[PDB]
Amino acid sequence: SNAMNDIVASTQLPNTIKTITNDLRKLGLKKGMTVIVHSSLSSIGWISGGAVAVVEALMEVITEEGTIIMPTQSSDLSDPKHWSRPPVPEEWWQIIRDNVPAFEPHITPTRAMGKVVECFRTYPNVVRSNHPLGSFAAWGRHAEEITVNQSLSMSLGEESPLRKIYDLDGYILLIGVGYDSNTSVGLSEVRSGACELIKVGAPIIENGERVWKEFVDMDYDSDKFVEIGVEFEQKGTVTMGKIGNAKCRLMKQRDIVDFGTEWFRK
Amino acid sequence: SNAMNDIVASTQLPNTIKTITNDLRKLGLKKGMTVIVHSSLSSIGWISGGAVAVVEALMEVITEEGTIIMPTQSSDLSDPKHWSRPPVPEEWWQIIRDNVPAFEPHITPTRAMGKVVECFRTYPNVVRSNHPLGSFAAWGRHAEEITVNQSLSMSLGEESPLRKIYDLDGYILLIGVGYDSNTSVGLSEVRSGACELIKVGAPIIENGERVWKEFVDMDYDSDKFVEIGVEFEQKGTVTMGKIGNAKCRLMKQRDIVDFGTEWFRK
Ligand SMILES: CC(=O)SCCNC(=O)CCNC(=O)[C@H](O)C(C)(C)COP(=O)(O)OP(=O)(O)OC[C@H]1O[C@@H](n2cnc3c(N)ncnc32)[C@H](O)[C@@H]1OP(=O)(O)O
Ligand SMILES: CC(=O)SCCNC(=O)CCNC(=O)[C@H](O)C(C)(C)COP(=O)(O)OP(=O)(O)OC[C@H]1O[C@@H](n2cnc3c(N)ncnc32)[C@H](O)[C@@H]1OP(=O)(O)O
Ligand SMILES: [Cl-]
Ligand SMILES: [Cl-]
Ligand SMILES: [Cl-]
Ligand SMILES: [Cl-]
Ligand SMILES: [Mg+2]
Repeated sequence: SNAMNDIVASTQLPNTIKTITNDLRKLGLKKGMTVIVHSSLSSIGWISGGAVAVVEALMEVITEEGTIIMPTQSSDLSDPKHWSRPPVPEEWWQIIRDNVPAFEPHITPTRAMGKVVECFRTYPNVVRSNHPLGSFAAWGRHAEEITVNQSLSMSLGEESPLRKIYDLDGYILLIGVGYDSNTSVGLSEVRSGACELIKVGAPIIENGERVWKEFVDMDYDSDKFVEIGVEFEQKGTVTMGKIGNAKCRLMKQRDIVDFGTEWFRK
Repeated sequence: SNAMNDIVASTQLPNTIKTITNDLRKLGLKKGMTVIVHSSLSSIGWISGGAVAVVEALMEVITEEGTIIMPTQSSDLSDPKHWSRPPVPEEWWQIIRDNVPAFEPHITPTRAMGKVVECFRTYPNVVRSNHPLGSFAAWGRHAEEITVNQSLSMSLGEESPLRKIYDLDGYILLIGVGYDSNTSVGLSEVRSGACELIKVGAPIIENGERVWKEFVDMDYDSDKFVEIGVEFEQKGTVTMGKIGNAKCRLMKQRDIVDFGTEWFRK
């Protein structure tokens, strides 16, 4: 439950930066690590400091000489034709394309990324990549290298932060979330050459001016991510432990990405 | 049916930066005004761009020659002895005092202020006061003057951003919320001696270190404000109108504050 008395009731003693730091280290997070993090704050139990405590815990373990990455997706900038949660009437679609504010990395909020991401993306020295729908944010040693020159088309492909993490043999940390939140599997979708290309649209700043920009991407499908996860855990290497009440998973990104790639091909 | 689904169903046509701007001007908002704003995003009906659209619209009307203020309270940094929404076990109280992260204006999230406020406070050039519980954020001409040197004790009193708005002869804008959100009437409580005083605490950064700090504030009571609002409205100086579906009010802060002060003494 997300109701606060349920969250408090689910906890024996407060989670603090210190208890979270200790839990992260026991799980295997280390100084210098490159790690992309996916989370649910409520899954942990009651935390003194809320999202701030988790971000500060992560930074305390990883440090400046490591790199933290988080997806900072902004799907409400997408073309409303495809919307289902909820869908909007068809008479709104062109109004939306004409009026939805352009992606601006320092301004545009994330949607369905979680409070930990909203907190993290506003930290000083956090760098955001340039994609109106599928951006990422990063902090630490490789933050610039990982976020720079993201392509508009194939947002999760070979010219994405996912590929840069892959190149650096980075880790994926899932905090109280499952494989449907594992963005890195999108890179397996692209490399499989299986899933379908679709025409997508989003508002960007182009020539110092708002344009509704059309481009090409994959119709990424998170349901096959969960299937991959189930199989990956029966076969591949993944570490599991708890942060407060959250069941967490830590894994090498290259292991899951390569497994996913072969899975999609069959 | 999900919150969002009902929001869409109660909207005939999408709210945009342009329709919100147009509605704001229609209501009476003008270039160069000093205005403190309180809002519910969902009350407007469906907005293309959500919180961003509302902030941008306010900025387009007021301009940098005016000033926008919003409360940015972070009450989850306070001494848990006083918590009721929700309370936590007493065994936790010292742990929390020892571990809750210190307020840092560019980082600490708000509680119960709304997505509009969360968007506004991290927007570029927006400035936030120093108070660890009762801070305010501002943008524009008097942003720095309004937010500088807020006293630790009596966070809503004669040295708070509320007094500075008062001296500037500013306005209050309520967007789909009632008098119980009208923070400025806290100033009336302070001046009349209405509400009770309490020992509170919070953590700050002082001389480079996290210090848990004790101080005095008033136990501000929102319920009183609604009765006051009723009576002050009868007196005829509140402009009312809609922004999308939101019932909005625009009034002079001096006028409501002076009325509330009188209201409490008698
Ligand atoms: C394939 C892809 O690429 S998908 C893109 C990748 N996506 C992700 O990484 C998302 C991963 N996270 C998730 O999927 C999550 O399930 C989410 C974010 C959708 C929802 O998780 P939640 O825990 O409900 O939300 P979130 O993490 O934002 O936390 C806010 C909640 O924390 C709780 N909370 C508030 N304060 C505290 C505190 N001090 N301590 C503990 N919990 C708290 C509240 O319940 C709050 O819920 P509310 O806003 O309804 O009141
Ligand atoms: C006296 C004092 O000092 S009290 C302190 C002063 N307080 C304030 O000024 C805050 C005033 N506002 C309120 O009190 C409000 O009632 C709140 C903010 C407490 C509740 O209002 P809400 O409309 O529920 O929340 P909020 O304004 O944050 O908007 C977020 C909601 O908008 C809705 N929403 C999201 N996107 C959109 C969109 N594009 N268009 C329209 N609505 C949307 C969602 O349902 C979201 O709810 P969720 O986050 O639970 O999914
Ligand atoms: Cl590493
Ligand atoms: Cl690619
Ligand atoms: Cl869990
Ligand atoms: Cl601290
Ligand atoms: Mg920023």
